[PDB]
Amino acid sequence: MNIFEMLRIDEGLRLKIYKDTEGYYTIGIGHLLTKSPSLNAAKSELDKAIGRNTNGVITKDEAEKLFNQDVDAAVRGILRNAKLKPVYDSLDAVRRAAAINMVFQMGETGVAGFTNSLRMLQQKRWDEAAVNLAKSRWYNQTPNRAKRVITTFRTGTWDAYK
Ligand SMILES: [Cl-]
Ligand SMILES: [Cl-]
Ligand SMILES: [Kr]
Ligand SMILES: [Kr]
Ligand SMILES: [Kr]
Repeated sequence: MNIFEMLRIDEGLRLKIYKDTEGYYTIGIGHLLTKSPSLNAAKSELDKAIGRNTNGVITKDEAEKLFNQDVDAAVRGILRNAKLKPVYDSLDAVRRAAAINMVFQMGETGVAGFTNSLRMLQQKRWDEAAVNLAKSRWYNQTPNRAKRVITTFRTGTWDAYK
């Protein structure tokens, strides 16, 4: 297991524009296109991201290309964020994949808002952090995915994905 395989399980792969769990236009492996309710706007952003007139449809390869860019951006976002970097650097490799997952889902900002949990993770208080992490809109809205990520921080193993 690794970060790619992990997010590929949590996000799925769809070659035509679809709405995600929040009703926003997305494509591929969880690539958010726009929060706008306009399909045309979505189609606009997709073409711009791909570099061709796609007509709302992309290939497997193109999806994978966006995904790689998205994972890279997520990592870079963490490393550049002053509240996140220290936590991430204190973690082992598995737990770091959990942190990248959360960032890919909710954005750096979002994650940077879990103050209390960030601190517990940094102190290595796993059980305590897992309980605090569950007290969130994130967990109530996508509970099965949240449970998988939380178990990953809790145990430091890939069992929830096995
Ligand atoms: Cl892009
Ligand atoms: Cl879920
Ligand atoms: Kr983090
Ligand atoms: Kr995190
Ligand atoms: Kr977090």
